[PDB]
Amino acid sequence: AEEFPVPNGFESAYREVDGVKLHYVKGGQGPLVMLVHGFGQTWYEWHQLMPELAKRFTVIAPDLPGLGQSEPPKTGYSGEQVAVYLHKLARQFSPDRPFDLVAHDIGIWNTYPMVVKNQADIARLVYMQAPIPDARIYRFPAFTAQGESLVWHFSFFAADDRLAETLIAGKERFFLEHFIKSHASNTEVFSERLLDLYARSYAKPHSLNASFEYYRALNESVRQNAELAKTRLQMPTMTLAGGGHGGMGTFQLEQMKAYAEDVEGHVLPGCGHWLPEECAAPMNRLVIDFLSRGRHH
Amino acid sequence: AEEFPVPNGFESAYREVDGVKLHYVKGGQGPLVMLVHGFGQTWYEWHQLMPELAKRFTVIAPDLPGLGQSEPPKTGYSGEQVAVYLHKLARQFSPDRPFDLVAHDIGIWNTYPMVVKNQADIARLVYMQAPIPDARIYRFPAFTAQGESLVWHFSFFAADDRLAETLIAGKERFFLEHFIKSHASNTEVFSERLLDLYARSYAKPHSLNASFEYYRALNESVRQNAELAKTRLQMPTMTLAGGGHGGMGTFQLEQMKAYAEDVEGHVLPGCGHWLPEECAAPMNRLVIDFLSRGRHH
Ligand SMILES: *[C@H](CCCCC)[C@H](O)C/C=C\C/C=C\C/C=C/CCCC(=O)O
Ligand SMILES: *[C@H](CCCCC)[C@H](O)C/C=C\C/C=C\C/C=C\CCCC(=O)O
Repeated sequence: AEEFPVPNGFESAYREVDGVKLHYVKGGQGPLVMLVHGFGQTWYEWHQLMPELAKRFTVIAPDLPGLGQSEPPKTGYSGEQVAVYLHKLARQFSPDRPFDLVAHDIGIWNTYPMVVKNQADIARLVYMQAPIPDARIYRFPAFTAQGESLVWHFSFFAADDRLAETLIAGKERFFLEHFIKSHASNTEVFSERLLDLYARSYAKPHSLNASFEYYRALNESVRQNAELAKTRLQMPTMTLAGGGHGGMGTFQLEQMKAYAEDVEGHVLPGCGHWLPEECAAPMNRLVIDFLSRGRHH
Repeated sequence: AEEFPVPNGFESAYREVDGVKLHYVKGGQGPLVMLVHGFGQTWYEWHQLMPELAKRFTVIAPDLPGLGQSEPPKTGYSGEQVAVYLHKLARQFSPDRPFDLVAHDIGIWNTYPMVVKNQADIARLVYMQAPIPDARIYRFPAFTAQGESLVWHFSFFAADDRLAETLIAGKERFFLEHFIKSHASNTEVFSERLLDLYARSYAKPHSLNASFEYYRALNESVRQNAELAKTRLQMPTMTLAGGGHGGMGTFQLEQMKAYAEDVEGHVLPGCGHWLPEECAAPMNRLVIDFLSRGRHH
């Protein structure tokens, strides 16, 4: 039973990686692009980009461990542990050439360590809508003159006593609509059906727990990245960020300038956090153009 | 019916103030001291301090509007609105002499405007464990490298669509144990029996909602205080803050110096947010000594 509709010409499949059965959706022909989703979502957030990219690339969109239909990690939820699974998954399909990487929200957290540690394996990189875990996150204000901030969920999700699982269980659909819309500029892209699908997915008890275990490991990821960041990223990089409500604005490119030698960035006016859905057409175009001056079918 | 045991020699009573029935506990003889509790608790947090103060003062400990056994406010939950109720209640019992004030957590928010607008009515002032609402609160971090953000609850409680009531209803006792203990250094004083008492009270639907409405009005209170703070406090003031997990440390005194000409502050080591319970002996001593520098019975 697929949690989300698979687009035509794609297959929903599973691979075992280090004892963890990972789910992904794959299609297309050419060099590999891996698309890594973020919190609240699954591979499905890429379902509009995937058929376009599949015209020139092999496209794979895994579910993060514990989310969607992927088994939880057996090592842990820090960025360095999770990135092992995603790197080895990508290499099962592109063992002989570098692959491209596109990540959104905690997809960044779960890929940056494998990018920095295996730079020869990464052809081009696209990061959108999340800080790389480092000391900058310790500055983000808890509360704003307009009300709730964009980052208080860090502490809510990281709290112990299974605080988030316990308060959200039985209200998963309600809470998902709230945080989607509280980080959105364009809420009308989110149908009741789409919200139902996302909510059913992360409401699985192991997926609800997995969602927050990424945040309970966030400080460990920050400490890990403090060492990894001694090595600057050398591949061509693009950042994308929303310019509207929920968007990260200039922070995305400005942070990446400290990590990457070769980086260009865009801020999308009128768009919030959920770029693949709120601003599908211009985000698809920027990603496709950026990846298509590298190499492709 | 009493939500909490009234100490020997005190009366539990009610008084209508501008159409709102406020509950209070009162005892002793001499000049008046009003003790104003904060979020998650009621008049009862003062129940160990009250018999000692009552040897020298008339002591009144009201329930904040909507909390404990007091009716919700009819005007609103901003600091300036709620302070009217508390000032009028005090002045019912001390119409012709200044009175003393002790306030904890959001009891500060709900008293600071009537202090600065009626400085001749306040003989001495003791504030503990809360910022006065102003622009400084917009810089407190959402997420910390160590420990936990003390202030992320600001956005949780202020989030719209009744987010906090919807998630917490039916789980009030679990949530109260979590946020009390996470803001505590000496957690062992919060026995299940004591947590049961506090949770039964704020689980009343109108009390659970009232609790969060104080935070939904926080931005308004900040705007109110920007004008009010053009006049510094002139009466003798003392600040207390915990030095341990959950405590505000030096911030309490350092902010108060911007508001008061005559202020001394204490940081209590090994004590978190809940000073009357975690550190009863040194806190009671500090308060009694400070208020007994003035006229007492
Ligand atoms: C995923 C967010 C999911 C939203 C639902 C809970 C990650 O947990 C967070 C990624 C992005 C969140 C948005 C804001 C990041 C904060 C940066 C603000 C920078 C300010 C600036 O422009 O300088
Ligand atoms: C009552 C909170 C206690 C109940 C827990 C849910 C008020 O809402 C908050 C009062 C006291 C603690 C919060 C603020 C800390 C004040 C200054 C922060 C100094 C340093 C920093 O953390 O930024």
